[PDB]
This record gives sequence, structure tokens and C-alpha cells, in this order.
Amino acid sequence: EFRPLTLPPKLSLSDFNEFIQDIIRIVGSENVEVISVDGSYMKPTHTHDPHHVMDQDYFLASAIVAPRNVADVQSIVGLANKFSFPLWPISIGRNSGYGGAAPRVSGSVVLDMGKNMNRVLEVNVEGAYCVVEPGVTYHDLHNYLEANNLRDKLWLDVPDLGGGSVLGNAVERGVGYTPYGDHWMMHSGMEVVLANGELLRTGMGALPDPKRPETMGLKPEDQPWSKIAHLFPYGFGPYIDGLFSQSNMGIVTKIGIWLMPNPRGYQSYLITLPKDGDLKQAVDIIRPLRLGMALQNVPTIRHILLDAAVLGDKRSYSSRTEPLSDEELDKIAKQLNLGRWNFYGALYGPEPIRRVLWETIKDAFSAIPGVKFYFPEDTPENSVLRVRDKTMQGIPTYDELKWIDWLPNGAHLFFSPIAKVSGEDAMMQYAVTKKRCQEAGLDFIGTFTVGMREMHHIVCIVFNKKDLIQKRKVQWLMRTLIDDCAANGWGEYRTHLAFMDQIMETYNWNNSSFLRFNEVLKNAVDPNGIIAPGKSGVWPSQYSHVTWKL
Amino acid sequence: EFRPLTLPPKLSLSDFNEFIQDIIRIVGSENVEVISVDGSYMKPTHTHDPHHVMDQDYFLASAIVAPRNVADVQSIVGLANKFSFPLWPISIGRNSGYGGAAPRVSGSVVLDMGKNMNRVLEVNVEGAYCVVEPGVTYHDLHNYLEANNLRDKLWLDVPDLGGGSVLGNAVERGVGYTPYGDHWMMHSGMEVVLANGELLRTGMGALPDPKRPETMGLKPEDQPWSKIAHLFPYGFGPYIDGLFSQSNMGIVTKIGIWLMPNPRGYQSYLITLPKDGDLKQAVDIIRPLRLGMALQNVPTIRHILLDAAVLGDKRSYSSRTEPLSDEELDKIAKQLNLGRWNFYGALYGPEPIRRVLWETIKDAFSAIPGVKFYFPEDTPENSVLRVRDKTMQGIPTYDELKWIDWLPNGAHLFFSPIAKVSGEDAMMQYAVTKKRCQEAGLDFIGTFTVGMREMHHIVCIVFNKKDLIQKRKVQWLMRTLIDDCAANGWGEYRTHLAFMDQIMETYNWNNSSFLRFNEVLKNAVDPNGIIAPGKSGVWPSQYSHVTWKL
Amino acid sequence: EFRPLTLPPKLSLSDFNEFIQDIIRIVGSENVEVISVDGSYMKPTHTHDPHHVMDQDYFLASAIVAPRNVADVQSIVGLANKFSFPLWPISIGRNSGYGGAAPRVSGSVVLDMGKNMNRVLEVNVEGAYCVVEPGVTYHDLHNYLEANNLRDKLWLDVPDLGGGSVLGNAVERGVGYTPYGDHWMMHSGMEVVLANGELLRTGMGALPDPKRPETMGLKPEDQPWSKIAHLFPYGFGPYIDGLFSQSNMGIVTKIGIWLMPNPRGYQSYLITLPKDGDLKQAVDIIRPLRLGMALQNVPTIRHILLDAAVLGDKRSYSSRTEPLSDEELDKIAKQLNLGRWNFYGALYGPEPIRRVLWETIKDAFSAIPGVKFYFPEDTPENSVLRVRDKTMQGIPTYDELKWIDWLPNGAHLFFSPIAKVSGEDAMMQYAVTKKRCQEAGLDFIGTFTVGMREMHHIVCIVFNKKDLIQKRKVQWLMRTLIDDCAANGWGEYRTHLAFMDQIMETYNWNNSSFLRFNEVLKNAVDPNGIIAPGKSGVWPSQYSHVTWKL
Ligand SMILES: *Cc1cc2c(cc1C)nc1c(=O)[nH]c(=O)nc-1n2C[C@H](O)[C@H](O)[C@H](O)COP(=O)(O)OP(=O)(O)OC[C@H]1O[C@@H](n2cnc3c(N)ncnc32)[C@H](O)[C@@H]1O
Ligand SMILES: *Cc1cc2c(cc1C)nc1c(=O)[nH]c(=O)nc-1n2C[C@H](O)[C@H](O)[C@H](O)COP(=O)(O)OP(=O)(O)OC[C@H]1O[C@@H](n2cnc3c(N)ncnc32)[C@H](O)[C@@H]1O
Ligand SMILES: *Cc1cc2c(cc1C)nc1c(=O)[nH]c(=O)nc-1n2C[C@H](O)[C@H](O)[C@H](O)COP(=O)(O)OP(=O)(O)OC[C@H]1O[C@@H](n2cnc3c(N)ncnc32)[C@H](O)[C@@H]1O
Ligand SMILES: [Cl-]
Ligand SMILES: [Cl-]
Ligand SMILES: [Cl-]
Repeated sequence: EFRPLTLPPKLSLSDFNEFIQDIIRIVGSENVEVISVDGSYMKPTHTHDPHHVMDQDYFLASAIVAPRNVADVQSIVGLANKFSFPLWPISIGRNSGYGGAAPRVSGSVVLDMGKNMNRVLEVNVEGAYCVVEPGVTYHDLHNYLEANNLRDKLWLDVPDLGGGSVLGNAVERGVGYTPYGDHWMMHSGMEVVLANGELLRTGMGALPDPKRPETMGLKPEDQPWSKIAHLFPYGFGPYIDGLFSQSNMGIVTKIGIWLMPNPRGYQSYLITLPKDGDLKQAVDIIRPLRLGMALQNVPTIRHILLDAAVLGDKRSYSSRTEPLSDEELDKIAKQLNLGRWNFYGALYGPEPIRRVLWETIKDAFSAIPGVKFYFPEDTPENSVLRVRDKTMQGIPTYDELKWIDWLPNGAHLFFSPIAKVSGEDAMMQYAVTKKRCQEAGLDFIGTFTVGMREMHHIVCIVFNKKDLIQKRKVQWLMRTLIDDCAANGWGEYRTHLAFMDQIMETYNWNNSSFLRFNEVLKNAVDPNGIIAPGKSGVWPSQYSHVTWKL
Repeated sequence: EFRPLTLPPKLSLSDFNEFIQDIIRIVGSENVEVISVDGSYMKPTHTHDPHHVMDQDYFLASAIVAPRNVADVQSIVGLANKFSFPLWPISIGRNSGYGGAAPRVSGSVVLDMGKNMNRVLEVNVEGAYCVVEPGVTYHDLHNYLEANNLRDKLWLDVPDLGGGSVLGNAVERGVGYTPYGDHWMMHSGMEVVLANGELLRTGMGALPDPKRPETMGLKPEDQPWSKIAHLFPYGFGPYIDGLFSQSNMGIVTKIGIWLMPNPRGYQSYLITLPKDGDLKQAVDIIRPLRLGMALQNVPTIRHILLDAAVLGDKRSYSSRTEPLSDEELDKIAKQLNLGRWNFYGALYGPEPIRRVLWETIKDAFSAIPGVKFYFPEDTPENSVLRVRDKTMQGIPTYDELKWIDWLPNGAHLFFSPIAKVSGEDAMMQYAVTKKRCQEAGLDFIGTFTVGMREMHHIVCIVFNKKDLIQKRKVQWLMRTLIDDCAANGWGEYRTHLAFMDQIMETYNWNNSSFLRFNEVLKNAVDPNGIIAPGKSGVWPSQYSHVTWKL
Repeated sequence: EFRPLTLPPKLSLSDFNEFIQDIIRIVGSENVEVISVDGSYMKPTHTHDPHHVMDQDYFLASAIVAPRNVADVQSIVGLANKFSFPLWPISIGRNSGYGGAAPRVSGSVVLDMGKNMNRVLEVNVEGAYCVVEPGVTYHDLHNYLEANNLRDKLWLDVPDLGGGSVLGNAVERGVGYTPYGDHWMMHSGMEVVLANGELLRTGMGALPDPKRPETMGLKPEDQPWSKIAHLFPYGFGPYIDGLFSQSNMGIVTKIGIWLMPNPRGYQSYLITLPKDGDLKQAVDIIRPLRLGMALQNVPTIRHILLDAAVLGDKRSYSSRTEPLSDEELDKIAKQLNLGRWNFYGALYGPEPIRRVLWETIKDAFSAIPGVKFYFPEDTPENSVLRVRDKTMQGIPTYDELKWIDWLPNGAHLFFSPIAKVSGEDAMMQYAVTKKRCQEAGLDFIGTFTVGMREMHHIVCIVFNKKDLIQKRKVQWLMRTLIDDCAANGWGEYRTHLAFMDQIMETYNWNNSSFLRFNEVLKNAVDPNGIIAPGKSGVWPSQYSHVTWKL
């Protein structure tokens, strides 16, 4: 194809067209779309940010390219190094809230790995693991287990939604709710295409499977893996796998992600916290039970607007452009039979043990007045515990999407600071953030996910993607929240295309020692800067901080 | 000081002497000893391998240098880059079995970080963590907790011996026995001196603590850390902390290692497996209970000679140069009231729960004939369960050292392959190894440590460091075992100075993609090759594979 | 000399000693002092900061070297480029409040240009200018005019104190009180030794004086200048003279600074502003009279503590460690017959014109209640108007030093933000700063100097250089004030050795475009980084931001 709306840096039109042609020849006309509107969580867009904060085509691809297999990826990379064309690799592109399929650098080629590279490569029962390609979404993994009847032996671990890529999420260091929630910490042996085009397999993935007739002559991409590949992440020597998470270090072709065997028992529940101020004691409560294991999976403490929101649009709670007052929340909270702050968790294993865990949990939370316990049964058909019920057992849903719906053309943007598991610290953070959401004229909506000795505070910024004034308040809110929290000793864990530089600038101990070490490693392996420049604020030297940052 | 026995590559004598003098001026005459015999686990040697396989001075330092604080380290590194002098950083030097304090490259300066850099920087109770300097050994950490009465709130996690460095062990990706056994996976935020001399703090360690009077003007080495430093290892962006384990990437000045709160209950035990062949069913038994959590800490399956050995010298079991026969083992096993294979584990938490866990464990192992359960009580004063009892609760010992004593001038050397948690695979591996120990004329002695979906097979090679013929059989055994296991799809997790190249050559999938990626990263950050060249077989380009490997 | 306390980067001791010897041979043993306490405004120290905020020897010289003439400077620079020794050029070293004689980089050689290079090169009456060497202080210039009877034709322009260098002050873009106060804007044609060692003369200084017998064969340093050198700063082409102010671009050997002819009339005065809040209207008052010229020189608006302070130690006003309250100020103000805010100015020229100017000024200030006008006559012998009287006519003093005396071992540190000439903006700034001085436990003391369309807010931080706790509060105050003002759209005009990086980081529009442009220019001309690295936060590339900034 002929003439894009946007060309990558320094590339002439003829060069775009030459590269472009070589590629049609590699992948098929069908595997490429040059770009001369947003879409659906259901039929996601690859060209840009659908939940866009900046201008719609602000971050935009020059062309979309679908590798049919690992070889193509090696081919595109060779060509990208020839022309100095930057690549923006995505698995599924559902990173909405963080940018979606959009590239940090506009005019880049978007590589949707997931279209043709969809395979469940293996589900190992004794080893209790699966091996996967980017196109493998969570629902897909589920359906794979169902139709192969694996449901009874092994459980999945899902984030709030069903359409994400098991792989991409893991690279982002994503999170889910079972005891296997730390996604990234669950991986073992992965394969990546380096910037040079060469294939690499990490850990025990480097120890080659022994030779045999059946396996002779297969392309490396195609070789089976050694016995320990997916059971011990370390392998031998420097443990380099992390340079692959939230980095521009390579293209991930496959990965092993550990699976939880059916636990022999499961009980999910809700505990409503009546007062806004209760977040305080609840957190001090959650603290020792988490370190101690009465608390198993990653439990979550939700704010009322989030459940109110899965339930209905702002408009069906109040016709007020303004943010709802603290009294209107208490009202909604009551109508819903929920609290100010809502706690979801789940029990795992023999009833005899669940029994004892629950007696302990139920007892600790009791120091909180007006506290109330429920089981899915004990609640309505449209309840959130009902949904999260499936969620805490590895079963995929999409009901949570309706929360994005609070506003007319709602779009989400995530502020994702981390806080200690201290009522005090959590209260402090909620304050700082809440206040600012206010000055911006927005309802504060959020949830803290309970790590073992840390918490992920996911502030859900919802806004009308069609309101310039607002969209502008959102960029002001963000950058401000970012500075305020850092001022308080807290930094974000993951972020959107537009705040990467800002957030990385936050991580400045000792004159930016961290970005600098990072820069040195990226230039070594990506001398031509072709793979995702700017990601996490890491820039190839070919990219000017003056021209590039934001 | 004047004239070493061995000079690093290409350095003239005058240069040695100049560098050497600059350094006395930096650290004090007292912090340095130029080298113009082996010693004790109790008073370890810094100059070379005490448990030496090769010739005694085979791997040897030119001088020993003790930095008084992080600044010195920055100073020595600047000087080392001036003269191109290689550094060999050690915390405590107890890596006997792997080389001890000895440097891969002889003539290097040995840096004992641990002498002056001994401090417990912090023990955080709410956060359930400690922050440490290299000189901090395990006993020391223990005594620190005792004398500050912290014993009742938090538990340590120790490897078999008490003298190691909490830090150094962790970098090596060492292992211990409580539920917090994966040492490395327990760290959060560490500080390292890069090859360039610049300071770096990982993860949330990069998010700087906010400013305040009390903290103004302190050297960076000296600044407190942000609130989340030690509670969430990830921070933001590429997770680079692993380039710091078993690598030549930097000098570790400090590290945060997570602590287990007193569990409210603990019960340790032993289960004797009568037949040599029982390893098979036991492993298939251990398998689902480990994935499921009836098995908590890292349990261990020991071979009889190991307990026989903590108990007494080969000489007090039999005067036979030859290896003891399979019948003599069954005899020793009986005299000791132990099995062929011995299983140690421990229970944690409320009796009500331990109760249920133990009923399940006790019941599974019963399909094994002649099986027998014991509690420390149920056994003698000199028993191993008695020792491991302290061990599985974080309490430090040294009784296990006597096993090194099997032979007259016993020295240990570790073959450390990894095997699946399959009776079949474990049996296969034990075979291959056992056979070879035989052809070498040596008693096979070993233990498998139970990971969750993998096992660490620690083969304990004991030999007389004073017997040339033998020492030679040992090098033959090793290199052979190394090739045989790889041929079987298994590779080692950690190794001695002398087998690093060999072992790394094993990890060759796709034309050595792994060592090559590694090499590229090291040259970038260590353009002058000054930090530990050759470690894990990773060589700076200034170092010739032809001249350097083994 | 033998062995310094501190060596510059990467220099060996022998190298220090070699360089050092070459230099004794160039300048005389007498012109050099190697350093193997603070001193006096009267006998200033060249080795470090006397008014030190950080640790005393924090910023410190390796050796002090006194060039006897421009050739030596060319010689030292050649040697400094040989060894890569950094130079820290000072004229007189009275930059106390900003660091004094101390070098940004410790171990640098301090060059006191002023000792041997003291000459008044010319005082041109028709052209109304003087030409000078660094050692030429203000008193000296005065005495030069007196003893050559030039007092009646031309007037000097002095800052608050008499000991500064006319030259050094100008480079710093210093300020004084007559109509010729913008020191830097008063210069024409200067001479500098480039980093390469070559001599340069700016503007019309490049147009060579025509040839003649009398002038034949003189060294260039020694050649007279063309007729227009000191009368039109521009010359022809790029006007590069500014790369010489507050920069590391070169060593200034001489400079032409324009002189004000005796005006034919002079009247100085004071106007007391009764209320703290009066700063507001007064500034709105000063505004149009300044743009219009009823206001001539640079008038100053002082805070009461400053006059109180020239008058007496905190101790003789109150024994209170705490800061004096707003009521105690009103008291002091009354005892002194002064206001809350005090305004000093001076009239110039024919009485007939002064007459009209004064009627206008006197009339505008009258909208302020309790306002009062005075002439030196109308006030006491120890008054500040009495001192500033000489000051506003170019006559040098030192009475103002006593203000440094507020505290026991008082030391000053200047926060020097700039504010609009708006009551509103000035009030806002005073607020922000005042508040912080409070949280630090310090009396706020300051003065705004009236530029024509801007004001220099000189906040005078006085502290006890011998109090660690305090010294620490001072560093906290500073860095905080720095961030707060920038947050308010205001940045500092000049600063201390310790806040240069911080302040430059403030000037970040468009990804730091400014420091970057600057860096590019410095490396070009100072490829070896030998001249003042770090000044104004500008670092040679040989200097690591990670190792260097603060
Ligand atoms: C809107 C929303 C989002 C959301 C959520 C709830 C709602 C209402 N709940 C989340 C949760 O509970 N946990 C979580 O981790 N994320 C949550 N999200 C955000 C988002 O939906 C998920 O993170 C989602 O799984 C991510 O989108 P997807 O999985 O489709 O990933 P992607 O768009 O392909 O992007 C991945 C990013 O990582 C890098 N990447 C991706 N693929 C590769 C390959 N092959 N190689 C190298 N890097 C890769 C890129 O940086 C890409 O941008
Ligand atoms: C003889 C023996 C050994 C042993 C054991 C039982 C016996 C009888 N049981 C072990 C166990 O249960 N678990 C385990 O991990 N190791 C076991 N060992 C082996 C050994 O004793 C321990 O691993 C011991 O803790 C290690 O010795 P030490 O802790 O003193 O470490 P070191 O000699 O200082 O060496 C550490 C190596 O790692 C790198 N290193 C060390 N310090 C630094 C710093 N500051 N910066 C960067 N790298 C560092 C070096 O490569 C050094 O060689
Ligand atoms: C304590 C104090 C200070 C003060 C003041 C009142 C008090 C109580 N009032 C001031 C005023 O009204 N106006 C003003 O400009 N400054 C005021 N100060 C501060 C200080 O005393 C003066 O600025 C003083 O004139 C500066 O000290 P000095 O004149 O001795 O300068 P120096 O120490 O030599 O430093 C000059 C700096 O500029 C660069 N420099 C100096 N010489 C050279 C040469 N030859 N070549 C290149 N650069 C040069 C250096 O950066 C040096 O640090
Ligand atoms: Cl999701
Ligand atoms: Cl040990
Ligand atoms: Cl002055």
C-alpha cells in the first residue's frame, strides 16, 4: 500500500513503500494494512488508543502487520533494521487504560503477533503448566481446558476481564485474583526474537532438549523444550528474564506460565465495610492475615462507585455533571446493600481448613462495626460477588466492563501508584488522590489489590473521550497525581503511553542511575533503536530526549 | 606491599605497586594484604579455594582488600578501571564446595566486602523485612534478632550452615529450608556499585525517599530508602535485578530480604524410607502435596551416607578405601534407625491446621512399606532431625559440617543438577550419577531439595584434598557427570570456579544464543572487564576464550 | 609540595606532584600552596567555603595557584590539559553567600587571579570607562580615582560591600545601586584565556589597534586596544560575550566596565512603610515611576530585620532561639524609627530636575498611611541611610557586613528568586518564602532590588555554620524554596555551589533544551573539561551526571 497518514522518523515515502512491499511479499497482502476510528473491547483497534486522552490520532501506526509465524517476525526485524523502521509489538492490544494497541512513536509499524500466532502450545498436567503464543487470550485458554476436559485438574488465573493475552499481561507484570495472581512471577522459560533477529530461550530454555529422529531438522522456533524449561525459571548464570518485562529489550514469541491444580474446595465472599474511614482498620486487619496466609489469593478492597458502576451509568444514580457528594455515596451504598469499601476474597482447599481460615478472617473483621459477610448465594443475580466468584476461580468474564460506562463516552485511564499495607498509608494515599479528582471535577473510583506486603492502588479515571475540556482536566489530574504521590514516597507500577517519561523521571534516585543503566543496555542490544523506542521512557540514542519525551 | 606471587593480566610489577599504594592510602594498611594455606569454615581464607580440586594456588589472589565503606568500593573500582586490575568481590567467602573466596582469574584483587561492611541496616516488623550489608552472616542476623528480642515476631531462613552471608547466598540464588527457602525470590530493593563506579538501587529503590532536614546532605550510599523499596521488588520499567544474580554485572552493597512472621506453631519431622528404590514412590508422593501445600517449606530427601556422615567418619563405619557396598549401607542405615532415603519436613501454623496437614502427609507416605514417622523427641540426642529441627525454624547450626569429614582431609565439591519431581526422573538421575561415582571409586552422597515443581539434586562429592590421584578422579567425575546429565536433558543450577565454562557450554540452545546475549550486556557495562571476568563463564572481550576457558 | 588532602578526578599522586612541580617552576614557590579553617571577609580564604552549609571541607581545593601574569594562566592551562587537572578561577573569592573561593569539584586547583593580577589598566575620561584585571577590588578602584583626583569627573557603582572584584562581580552579573547598577550590561570588550589556552578579546576588542613603533613586539596580552574596544560592546558578527557570564567558557583576564560621570547633584533618601502588608501598594507605586524614570538607580526595598541586623545581633533584640514574631518586628521597627519595609533611593542631576522628581515620588508614596521621608541628615549616626548614602553615589563601605552577624557564627546563604514588579506577585513570593523560613525555624530577612521591569528578591539566610541541625534545616529550606518558587513560575538569577544543579534543572522548558544546548557548546571548547566543570550545572562530558550532580 501507497501513502500513510504518518511516517516513522526520517523515512521517505518511497522507503515506506519499498519496505511495505517486501513485507507484503513476506506475510501476504492479508497480513498488512497501511493507514492512509476506535473500536471495541470486543473488536479491538490496532492503530491507536481507543480510550484516547490525547488527540485520537496522537499516537498512531503507519501500517498494521501480522506475522504468520516466528520466521516472519525474524524477517520483519531484519527489514526494520535495514530501513530503521520502528516496531511496536502487541499480543492482543487490549492494553486500554494504558494506551491500547498504540505505539509510543507515531508512524511505527504495529505488529499484531496475536492474529496468526494464536496457539496453545502445551498444557502440562504433571508439571502443572501451559506454554503459549501471544494470540492466546484468557477465554481461549479456558475453552482450551474445557474442551480437553482439563478443568478438573487445573485452574487458570485471570485479571478482571477475559479478552487479554495470557502472554502480554504477564510481560506487563499484570495481575489477577487467585493465589497465583502475581502473573509475572508465574512464568518459566520464554522465547524472544532479539533486535538483531536472533532467537533466545530463557533459563532452562537454554538447555537444549536432547536429539531424536522425530525432532530432527525442525526450525529452532519449532523445537520442543528441555524437561525443566517450564518448571524452574532460573536456568544457570545471570537471570535475564526481567529485562523482558515492561521493556523494549525484545519480541516475545512464547512463554511458559504455571498452572494451579484444582484445590479441592473453594469459597468466595464479601465483607461490607460501612464507613469511608473504615479503609483504615480493614487494611491494618488485612495486613497480618495476608503475611500469614489466612488470606490466600490476591483479595481486593473496592470503592463503592466501582460496584455502583458495574451496576449502572452515572446517569442512573444522578443527573449531575458534578461529582457525587459523600452523602450521595452513602446513599448508593445503601441501595446496593454494599459498604463504602468492599472486600472480596476466596477460600481454597479442604473444607476442614477453609473452615478454620474463615473463622479467623470472620473474627478479625468483626472489630469493624456494621460489618457484614456474604456468599454469592446471599446476594442478587446481578451482584459483583457473583461475577468475582468466577473470577477468583480462574473463570473469565466481561461484566466488569460496564464500569467503563460511568460517563457518556467513557474511557478509562489508570493511575497506578503502590501503597504499603498500612491503614495509615493507604488512607493518606486515598486522600491525596481523592482531593485531586475533586479539583478536576471527577468522581474518584478505585480499588486496592492486596499483595503480600504491598498493595496496588488502581485509581479508575473514567472520562468522556469526546470532551476536550475534560480530556484536558484528565492530563492535568494525572501529571499532578504523579508528582503528589512521588512527593509522598510512592511511585506507579505500570502506566499509559503518555506518562511513561514522567513516571520514569520519578524513579530518580542518585541522578537517574536507573534510566541511565537502562539506556546503556538497550543501545547495546538495539544499536538501531528498532524495537519499541520510548517504552517505559527508555529511549534508543537515535531518539532525542528533547524531541521525544512528554 | 612489594611483590605478589601472582599478577593479574598484563599488569607490570610497578603498576601493581602503584595501585597497591593508592589503595593503602584509601583503605588503611590494615585493609590490605598482598600475597608474596587453607583455613577454616570458622576462620575462612580469602586468598584461594580451601577445598581445592585443582592445585592449591591454582586460583589465587594477588592481594586482599577490605573496603571500609561504600565509598572505598567506588574508589577501588575507579583505580581498577585505571589500571585494568580485575576485582573479585566476596561477602564472606564461605562458598566452599564452589570455590570459596578464590577468583576465577588468578592475580585479581579479592575484595572482602564483609569485613568492614557488616551492618544490619534494618529489621522492619510491619513490613516484615530486613536490609543488609555483606558482612552480615546468618548467625549474626539471628543474634541481632535475639538481642533486640525480635525472635517472637519474625523468623529467619537459613541454609544448612550458620556462617554464610545473607546477602551473598541470595545473589548465588542459594537455598534454605522454611517456606521462605527460595532466597533470591525473597529480596526487594538492592544497591550495587556499577563497573563505572556509579551507584544504583533497584525497583522502588529508584523512587527516592522524599526530602527532609534530618536526611539532608547524606552521601547516597547513606540515604534512607523510599517506603515501598523493600516490599515490592518490581518498581517500574525493565525488572533488571536478576542481571545481579550469578553474574559479573556489579558489586552488591546492600539488599532487602523478606522475613517470615512467627507462624504460631511449628512441627518438624522425619519419615524413614526403607529401600533404596523407595526414592521412586516417595517422589511421586511428594509431588502433589508440594503443589498443593500440605508440604510447606522446602522439604529434603537425604541419602543415608549424609546422615551417617554427620554422625561419623568413613573410618568409623568401615576401613575400606573402596566405596561401601549396597549391603553395607543397609547395615549403617539400620544401626542408625534411619532409612535408605530420609525425608525431613516441618509443619507451620495453628495446630488445628497442622493437624489436618499431618494427617494427609502421614497417610500418603503409608503406601510405602516399613515407613516410620518421628519427631525430634522420638530420636537421639545426636540426631539429624534434632539439628534440622532448628534449621527448619530459621535457627542456625554447624553440626552439618562434620559431613565434610567423611575422608581424611575431606573437602567437598558440589555437582548440582536439577530434576523433575518425578520418581522416574529422579531415579534416572540418581542412577547416572551413582554409577559414575562408582567408576571414580567414590561413595555417592547426596540429597534432593524439594522445590515446588523442580528439585535440586545436591550430589556431595567428598575427597581428600591431599590425594593427587583422587583429586584427579574428582575432575574426571565432574566433567563426566556434567556431560551425562545434559545428555539426559538436565543442567546444573550453580557450580564451582572450575566448571563454569563447561556448564555454561551446556546451556547452548540455538548456537549459544544465551552466552552471546550475556556477553553483549557485560561488555556494555564493563567495557574494561574489571568486575569478575569469567564468572558463570561470562567473559569480558578483553579476555580470550582460548586463553581463558576450562 | 607533596600530598594534598584531596585529589581531582582520576589523578595519581605522582601526577599531582609532577604537575605541581612544573608549576612551581612557572609561578614561583610563592605562588602556590598545596593543601595537605575559614577566614575573613577582610582576609578571605581561597581553599573552600567559609560560610559553609555543607561540611567545611566538602568543597575543597587540592592546591592554590597564583599566576603572576596572563602568560602563566596560558601555561597553567596547557599543563591542566596535559594532566586533565580541573581549574577553578576566582578573582577575589568574596563570593561568600554563594560558595566563596571554593570549587564545584573538590581536588581542583584554585587559581587566584587577583593576587598578582591587580592592575587598574585604564580610566578613560572622555570615553567614561575603566579597564581592569581581576585583583582590582572596588575600594582599590575608588582609591585609584581619589589619588588621581578623578572623583570629580567620574563615579563608581558598587554593590553593598567594598571588597569584591569589579570584574568577578560583573561576570556573575552582579548588582549595585546607582543608575549604572546592572553591572554586566556596563561592560565593553573583555579578554579571556580559552580552554585551549588561546587569547580572545571580544567585540571591537577584535578589531586590532593599528601598528606603531611604540607598540611593536609586545605580547598580545600586552597590546593596547583599538579606539572603540570599550565604547560599543557589540563589535561585528555573533555577540558572544555572554557565554562568559555564569559559565565555564573561559578565564577572564580583563574587562572594560563603563563609568558614570559625576551627575552634578545627588540626593539620597528613605521612605518608611509602616505595615508588613504595605509591600503591596509600594511595589505597585514603584512600578510606573521606575519605567518612567522618576526612579533612577536601582532602589531597594528592605525588610526590617536587615536594618535591625546591621544595627545589632539577634541577641540584642531578644534571647529567643525561636524566630521573632510579627509583633516583635513591629517593636523593633519602632525602636529604630524604621518601617516594616524600608525604601532607599537617590536622586541625580540638577536640583531643578531633582526637585521635580522628588515632588512626584514624595506624592505617589503618600497614598500609603504613616509614610515618612528622611534624608541622611534627618537620621542617626549609625543609620543605614547614612551608609547607603555613600553606597548610592559609588562610595564603598563594609558596615553592611554586620548583618551577617545576626547569629553566633553567622554565615549567609542567598536564595535569589526574581519577581515581577507587582505588589501581588511580590506579596505572593514573600509569602511562600516567609512560610518556609518559618518551618525551618528561621528569621526571614531580605530585600528586593528594583530592576526596571523585574525585581531581584535577595532572601538573606543567616545561620550558625557551627550547628549541624541547623545547617541541615538550611539545605532543606533551600531546596524546598527552590521547588516552591518554580512551582509558582519564578526561578533564581544566581546561586551557591550546592544548588546549581537543582536550579539548572528548573530551567527545563522543552525537555531541558537549554542545558543541552549549553552542554554542546562547552564540550566543543572544552573537550578536556578543564575549566570549572559543574559551574551553573554545566558538566563536561568527562563528568558523569550520576556522579556529579546534587
Ligand atoms: C479497561 C480495563 C483494563 C484492565 C482491567 C479492567 C478494565 C475495566 N483490569 C485489569 C486487571 O485486573 N489486571 C491487569 O493486569 N490489567 C487490567 N486491565 C488492563 C488491561 O486490560 C490488561 O492488562 C490486559 O491484559 C492488557 O492488554 P493485552 O493483554 O491485550 O496486552 P497488549 O495490548 O498486547 O499489550 C501488552 C503490552 O506489553 C508489551 N507486549 C505485548 N505483547 C508483546 C510481545 N509479544 N513482545 C513484547 N512485548 C509485548 C507491549 O508493551 C504492549 O504494549
Ligand atoms: C560445605 C557446605 C556448603 C553448603 C552447604 C553445606 C555444606 C556442608 N549447604 C548449603 C545450603 O543448604 N544452601 C546453600 O545455598 N549453600 C550451601 N552450601 C554452600 C555455601 O556454604 C553457601 O552457599 C554459602 O552461603 C555461600 O558462601 P558465602 O555466603 O560466604 O558467599 P561468598 O563466599 O561471599 O560468595 C558469594 C559468591 O557470590 C558472589 N558475591 C558475593 N558477594 C558479592 C557482592 N557483594 N557483590 C557481588 N557478587 C557477590 C560472588 O560470585 C561470590 O563468589
Ligand atoms: C555576604 C554578602 C554578599 C553580597 C552582598 C552583601 C553581603 C552581606 N551584597 C551583594 C550585592 O549587593 N551585589 C552583589 O552582586 N553581590 C552581593 N554579595 C555577594 C558577593 O559578595 C559579591 O557578588 C562579590 O562581588 C562576589 O565575590 P567576588 O567579587 O570576590 O568574586 P569571586 O569570589 O572572585 O567569584 C566570582 C565567581 O565568578 C567567576 N569568576 C571570577 N573570576 C573569574 C575569572 N577571572 N574568570 C572567569 N570566571 C571568573 C567564578 O565562577 C567565581 O566563582
Ligand atoms: Cl483485564
Ligand atoms: Cl550452608
Ligand atoms: Cl557586596
